[PDB]
Amino acid sequence: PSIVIASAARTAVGSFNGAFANTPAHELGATVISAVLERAGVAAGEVNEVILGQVLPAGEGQNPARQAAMKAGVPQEATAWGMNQLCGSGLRAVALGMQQIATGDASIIVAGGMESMSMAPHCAHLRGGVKMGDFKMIDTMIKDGLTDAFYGYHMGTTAENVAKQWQLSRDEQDAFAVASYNKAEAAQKDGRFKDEIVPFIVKGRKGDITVDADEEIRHGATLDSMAKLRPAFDKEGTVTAGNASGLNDGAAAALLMSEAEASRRGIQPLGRIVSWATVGVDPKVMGTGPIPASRKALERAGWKIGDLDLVEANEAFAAQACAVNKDLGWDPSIVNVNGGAIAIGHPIGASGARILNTLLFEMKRRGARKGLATLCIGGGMGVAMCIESL
Amino acid sequence: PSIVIASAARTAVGSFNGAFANTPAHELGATVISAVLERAGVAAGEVNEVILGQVLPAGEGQNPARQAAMKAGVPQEATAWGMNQLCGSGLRAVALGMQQIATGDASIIVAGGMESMSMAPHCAHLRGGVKMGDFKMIDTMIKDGLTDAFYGYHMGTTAENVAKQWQLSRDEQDAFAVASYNKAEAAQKDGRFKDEIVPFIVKGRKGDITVDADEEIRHGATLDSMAKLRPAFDKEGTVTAGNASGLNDGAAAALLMSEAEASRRGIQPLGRIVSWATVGVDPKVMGTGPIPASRKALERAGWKIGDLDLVEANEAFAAQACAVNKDLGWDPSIVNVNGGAIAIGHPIGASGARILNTLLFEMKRRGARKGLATLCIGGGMGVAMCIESL
Amino acid sequence: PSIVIASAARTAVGSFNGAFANTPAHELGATVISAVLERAGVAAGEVNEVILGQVLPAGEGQNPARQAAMKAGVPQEATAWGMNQLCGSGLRAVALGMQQIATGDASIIVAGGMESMSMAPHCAHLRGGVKMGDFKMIDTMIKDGLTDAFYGYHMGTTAENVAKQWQLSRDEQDAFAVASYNKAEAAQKDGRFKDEIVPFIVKGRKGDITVDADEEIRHGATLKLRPAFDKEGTVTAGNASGLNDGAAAALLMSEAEASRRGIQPLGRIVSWATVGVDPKVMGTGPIPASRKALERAGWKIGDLDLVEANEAFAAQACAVNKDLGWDPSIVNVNGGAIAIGHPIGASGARILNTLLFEMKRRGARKGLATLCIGGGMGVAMCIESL
Amino acid sequence: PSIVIASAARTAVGSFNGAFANTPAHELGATVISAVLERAGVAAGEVNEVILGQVLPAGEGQNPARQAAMKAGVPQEATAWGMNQLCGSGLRAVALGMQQIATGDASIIVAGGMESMSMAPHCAHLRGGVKMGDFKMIDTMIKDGLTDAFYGYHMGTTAENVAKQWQLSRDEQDAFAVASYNKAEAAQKDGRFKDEIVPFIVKGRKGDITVDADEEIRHGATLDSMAKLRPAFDKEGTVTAGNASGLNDGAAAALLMSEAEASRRGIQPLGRIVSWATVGVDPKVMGTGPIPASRKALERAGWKIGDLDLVEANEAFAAQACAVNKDLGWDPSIVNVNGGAIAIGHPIGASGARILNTLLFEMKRRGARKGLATLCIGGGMGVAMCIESL
Ligand SMILES: CC(C)(COP(=O)(O)OP(=O)(O)OC[C@H]1O[C@@H](n2cnc3c(N)ncnc32)[C@H](O)[C@@H]1OP(=O)(O)O)[C@@H](O)C(=O)NCCC(=O)NCCS
Ligand SMILES: CC(C)(COP(=O)(O)OP(=O)(O)OC[C@H]1O[C@@H](n2cnc3c(N)ncnc32)[C@H](O)[C@@H]1OP(=O)(O)O)[C@@H](O)C(=O)NCCC(=O)NCCS
Ligand SMILES: CC(C)(COP(=O)(O)OP(=O)(O)OC[C@H]1O[C@@H](n2cnc3c(N)ncnc32)[C@H](O)[C@@H]1OP(=O)(O)O)[C@@H](O)C(=O)NCCC(=O)NCCS
Ligand SMILES: CC(C)(COP(=O)(O)OP(=O)(O)OC[C@H]1O[C@@H](n2cnc3c(N)ncnc32)[C@H](O)[C@@H]1OP(=O)(O)O)[C@@H](O)C(=O)NCCC(=O)NCCS
Ligand SMILES: [Rb+]
Ligand SMILES: [Rb+]
Ligand SMILES: [Rb+]
Ligand SMILES: [Rb+]
Repeated sequence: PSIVIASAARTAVGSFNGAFANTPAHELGATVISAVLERAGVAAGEVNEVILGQVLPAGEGQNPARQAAMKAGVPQEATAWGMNQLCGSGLRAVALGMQQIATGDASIIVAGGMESMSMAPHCAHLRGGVKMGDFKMIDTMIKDGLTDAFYGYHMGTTAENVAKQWQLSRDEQDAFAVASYNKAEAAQKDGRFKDEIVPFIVKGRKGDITVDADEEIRHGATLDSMAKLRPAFDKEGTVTAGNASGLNDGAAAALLMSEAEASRRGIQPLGRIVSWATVGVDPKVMGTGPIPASRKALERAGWKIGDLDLVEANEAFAAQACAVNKDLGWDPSIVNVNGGAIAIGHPIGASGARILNTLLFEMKRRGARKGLATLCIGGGMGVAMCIESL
Repeated sequence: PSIVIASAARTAVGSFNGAFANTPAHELGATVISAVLERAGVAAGEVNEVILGQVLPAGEGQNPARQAAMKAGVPQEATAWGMNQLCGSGLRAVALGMQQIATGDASIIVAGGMESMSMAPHCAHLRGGVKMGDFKMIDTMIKDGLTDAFYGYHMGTTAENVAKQWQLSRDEQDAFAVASYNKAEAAQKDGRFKDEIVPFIVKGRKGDITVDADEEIRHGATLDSMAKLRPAFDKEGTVTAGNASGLNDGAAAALLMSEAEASRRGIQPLGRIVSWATVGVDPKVMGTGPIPASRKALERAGWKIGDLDLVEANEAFAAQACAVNKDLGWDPSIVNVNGGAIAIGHPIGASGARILNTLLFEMKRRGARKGLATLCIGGGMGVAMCIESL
Repeated sequence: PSIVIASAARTAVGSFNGAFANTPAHELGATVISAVLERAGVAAGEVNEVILGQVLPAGEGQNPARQAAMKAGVPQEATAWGMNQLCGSGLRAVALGMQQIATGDASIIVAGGMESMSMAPHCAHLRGGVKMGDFKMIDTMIKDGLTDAFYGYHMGTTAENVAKQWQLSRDEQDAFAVASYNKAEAAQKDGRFKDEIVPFIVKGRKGDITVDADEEIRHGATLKLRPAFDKEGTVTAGNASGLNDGAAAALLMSEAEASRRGIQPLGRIVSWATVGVDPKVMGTGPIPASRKALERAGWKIGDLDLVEANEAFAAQACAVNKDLGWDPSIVNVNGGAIAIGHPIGASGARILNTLLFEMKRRGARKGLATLCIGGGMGVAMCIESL
Repeated sequence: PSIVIASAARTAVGSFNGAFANTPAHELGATVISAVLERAGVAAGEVNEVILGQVLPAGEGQNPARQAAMKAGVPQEATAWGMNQLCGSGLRAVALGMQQIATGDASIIVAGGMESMSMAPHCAHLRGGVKMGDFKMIDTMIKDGLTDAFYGYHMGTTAENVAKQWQLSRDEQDAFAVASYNKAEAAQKDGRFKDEIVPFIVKGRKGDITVDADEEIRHGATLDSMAKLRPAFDKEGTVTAGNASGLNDGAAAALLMSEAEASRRGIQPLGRIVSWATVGVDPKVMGTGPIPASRKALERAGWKIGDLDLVEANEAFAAQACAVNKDLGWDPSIVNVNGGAIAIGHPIGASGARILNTLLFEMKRRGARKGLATLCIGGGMGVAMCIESL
């Protein structure tokens, strides 16, 4: 059976300790679940299961995916669960929801991801007791999200490894980053993010605040201020806070059903999932994950790289993003036409579904037929998905 | 395509802060991954993906499922990810791994679960700063594992709700718990756990320690000491520490492949996955999850309840376990013939695959044809899987 | 032997998480120690001992009094130690330094107090291990500084007991606070705090900042705030002292020693006293302590020309004034802790500086300083001009 | 006026996380306060002030000295306060209480020290907020008690500096420690600690426990077992866990009054405080503190070193104790005749009064006329007091 994406929605991507500084992840997820239901004309009582990727759920309670579905109005008869493949979680959950319908075990799936890096707590194992001496309170965002478990350094250090191998200069990475800011600022000014974004109401005591714009997009990002920044990981390196994605909060999801099911409801799907793939790479060069993952997804779809009309390649770092574009060789003018994670933000568990939303709504906006979304994953992995319009 | 379980293995279930008090979950997972590979004659270089359920991964680093695969020797080209459906995670990962082969996106999967509740840390959100006054260090095991997010009380309170609706006396729950201990002690004395258990070597500085026996199994559990215990949740209730499953550590997994693949390798599979199902219920009575989940799994398999030769129903609490048996009405003599989680232990993220091991190895020793494994899930959910012998 | 205060100095009182938000207490203390030494023309090598009161030293390292003396330049030959009598520590340390010279065990003492409530950490006992369940990270500032150990409620609740027993209305307590703000705001405009205050340089990365003015003084305090302790009480954030940082000290020596060095002392310690009261009604401590100090000095209440009574709460300050009956026009003529601030370990020496420098500015002969202490205690000291 | 010690008492010195593992310091102090009142026949209503040294009071509430006095029965009219001169606090509080009566501001003083190093908490400044990254939970016992504030290393490192200056071999320091253990073990067997020790009732839930014996006293400390221990501070040093004092809990105090007051009450004082002194030294060699302090104290008393009949020199480290004995040149057979802090323990805030108790009761037991007690203080200080029997 062919699985189509009947509808999709995402929240604005908030800055670290910014708009969503005190908003739990499942509250963002519930808003996205309700949005994809309204946009498709599907009631909450029809959803069979909710699959939400999430990397940092510590302290949010039992199964935040279940919390997001219940708050969105999904009945207790349905099920919900979370999964963690780091940065590719938001997109892998869509593939997993697609398989639930392919194997005949479900009919309607809400799949996506949600992440609140601001709400990540500090933790320490204290059951055995600290008999004597100091101990460390560990930042779960750094430890469980952004630090390689095999070599011990940050994900920006792996980007330094890619930067050294593909011989990408500091100027080339800054030029890529500046281009990402300008494309995102132009798209936001033209309102090209309005369709995918569902407004989120930050319920406050002093007054409610409606967040409907990605607050990481900077206006007037100059190349001179980008080249004045010091390297953020290697003191004699090339990756800085400017040419790297930041820490962000947000949620995104899609409504999944069979093509025949959408046809029975008179729904015009955003696209048809034709293939997907996930491949592992060396954890040292985790940013190269999209390279074998995209080729495997295109091979499963029977497509050549030139067949793609639009591409969404997540920009974890400027060094890894340039390497993926150079290795695969696709036309850069069709890759991230509205900017990328360097300017929009990188909410780990939701970025996979975030770029899926951006990919789906731009394919609809310009009539693209074949699209591809891909991300790199910490620990040395990549995930890719091919979408075709109906 | 038909998916069979080529092999399975589990660690001994360790007591809270006991043998595995300082052992990370992925170290337990790595031992199980290597075991199912040896027991099936499959090399680590052949594994496509590792899917491990885990509820409490805080503080263990990026994607502990990837850490278990790397330590077990699975190459970097493969992928790995974790997922969280609370107590049903260990069994749901097996269903998810089966779907990876059903949809043709993988050939060999190592699926299961791992959990180290002893290593669960205390956490607190400290980014905004505690300007004044005391604040709470939250136990992630209680918050993220054992507390309902909608009503705020422990899972033992939900067992009180089931006990009240089904009119289950304290004596009936104690009689069930004592029966669970006696069956487990007899099985352990007869060596019926020897095949499924792979020994785990607790690497210590003052000598290594080999753990190969479930250390929660009590020898000579009397009814008088069970009826003298005070209620552990409601001070005028019926659920106690004796008639309820404890806090435990452990890991379990299974190797999945198509029936044609296993036949090509001369493997005699432990069983064939014929169906699976997951259903949601009211979070107040989350212990009733196995009732609609088992009925849906049997309906998808085309089986009647009487067709089952062996049943493994997880004993989260004596009150919920008695209600599932009374409602479904299957012969209690074929349900948990070697005891259950009340005596063996309940490592949440791994219990789903744990009872699958007990089901698979008991089906083989007594020649059972049709089996079923099922668990209840916090938040009001259940999961069930039907297995048929080859 | 007669003990005189050869010189005195204090830092500006900083607001909670304000100017001294990241300044350790001993760094403020070191500046005060060096100040009282320069103002008297006495070298650091002549100081025998440094006695500094401090209530919240957790996390600052071994003996912060030793750290303050060494950083100020006091040589290793001298000794240093801290003491804790809560809000009376700053003044009790001066009496203790007076006894060191009276008993012939020392010649020159630098005594005072220092407190950094902003730098107070959160703590929890974790050696035995938390096997299961949540535990509390305890605010040491509240627990060890502002919470009664016998009845478990905040110090603002104890002020409600005093307010209820003495029948002090909300308007009467607020009127006292407004009068305290007006006297303090007026004194800072007239520059009457400039002599006693020694500037402190907050060493910063993006540039140094010199703090020389009490930043808690409110401009335009008008006569709406909700009660901060009792849901139906009278003590509010306005009629109560806040949380602050600061340090203050004095230089001690015999009167014959000061004459041999050509020093003109700010005053002479003639007597001192400390008495305890019921912890339920703390804040009445200055009443028996001042009477005992005046009795030891051979003075009547009318003999006092100037009085410094610490204003922990508006309710406790009114009770002390009503019971003792001294002229309110000579009590806290430049404001009090309600407007200036309340650095616990340093408040005792803070009002001593204000008392000494105002007696000198208007030629007062006899003065008295007194404070209330948590747990039901009071401390008082009588000062006479030369 | 002449100030005499009318009575004295101390608790047993408990091991780190041992008998007094969960006993607050003021509870140990209250027992000692009540003891010195009963042993002298003085009512609590006559005590003017209570002066208790304490180094680690974090988390115990407002003024633990006030808490100890109130719980002991001292009325609210009296006053109480604590002081901190590190390891010399217990003895300095006695000198401070002596000055209160000498200056005519008090008549009866209870002075001493109390310390619960087991109850010391871990702390961290969290008001400004930890925006990102790990932070350290600081052990207040190590930071505020055992770490030099000017050079940053432990007090055992300062003992290494003293050992190098006086050229003290590992064998000489171990031989000193062995002699300290043998003297303490013999005294405890002979009951020479019975008079000074007041039993403490550890109020427990499963039953009360009476602690009346120093639990650090080791039986049969040999030089062969002492030479197998590794150095505890310097990897190529000489100070080990065996030849150094440990971490302990305990309390001790003495009742102070004028000599004429004791005569009016028919009280026979344990001794008369004739002089005291405190001098500072280089913090690098803080162990030499007792040398100028004892010489200054003897000079103030008009005594020669040979006039002393009994000496109590606190054994912070075996290296520091040997240097003090060599410099002063007094007969080693009269120094710590019942053992020292190496075997008995070192409760920081109470050690000053602890060794004072041992000196007073041994001077009474053998009829010694002139005695001296001295300790070294972190940060480079020493304190000494001369006692004469009546
Ligand atoms: C790169 C990173 C360390 C930066 O966070 P940071 O250390 O707190 O540094 P900041 O974000 O506060 O920015 C630092 C400075 O650069 C400036 N700056 C940042 N981005 C800029 C830009 N795009 N243009 C111009 N100036 C910029 C900021 O204003 C700031 O100025 P300041 O020094 O006066 O404070 C953090 O965002 C990060 O870890 N990113 C990696 C995320 C990741 O690994 N995701 C997974 C990938 S698979
Ligand atoms: C029930 C629970 C609260 C117990 O907490 P606990 O107090 O730490 O349990 P403990 O065994 O450590 O202490 C219980 C007491 O009863 C006794 N006891 C326990 N089991 C006993 C038995 N089977 N027979 C006789 N006595 C027993 C213990 O020895 C102890 O007495 P003690 O103080 O002398 O040691 C905890 O195990 C729990 O939360 N279980 C929930 C599991 C769960 O929610 N699973 C998921 C559901 S979907
Ligand atoms: C003030 C205190 C009571 C806590 O109150 P808080 O609300 O938690 O913190 P603050 O009151 O300082 O915050 C300032 C607020 O007061 C208001 N406020 C206080 N005094 C005011 C005044 N005199 N005029 C106008 N506004 C005033 C400010 O506008 C501000 O409003 P906000 O609540 O919206 O922020 C705190 O200072 C305290 O605990 N003091 C105890 C004193 C003590 O124990 N001393 C020891 C000796 S016994
Ligand atoms: C020295 C110090 C670090 C101890 O290190 P420690 O390892 O934590 O002490 P421990 O008892 O836990 O370990 C000591 C080991 O040696 C053994 N040991 C100790 N003393 C021994 C002795 N006297 N004879 C034989 N064996 C001995 C212990 O049994 C233990 O064996 P283990 O390996 O099973 O633990 C600590 O006691 C210390 O810091 N002391 C200084 C206190 C201080 O500074 N006071 C201030 C004075 S100014
Ligand atoms: Rb950026
Ligand atoms: Rb049990
Ligand atoms: Rb105020
Ligand atoms: Rb020792």
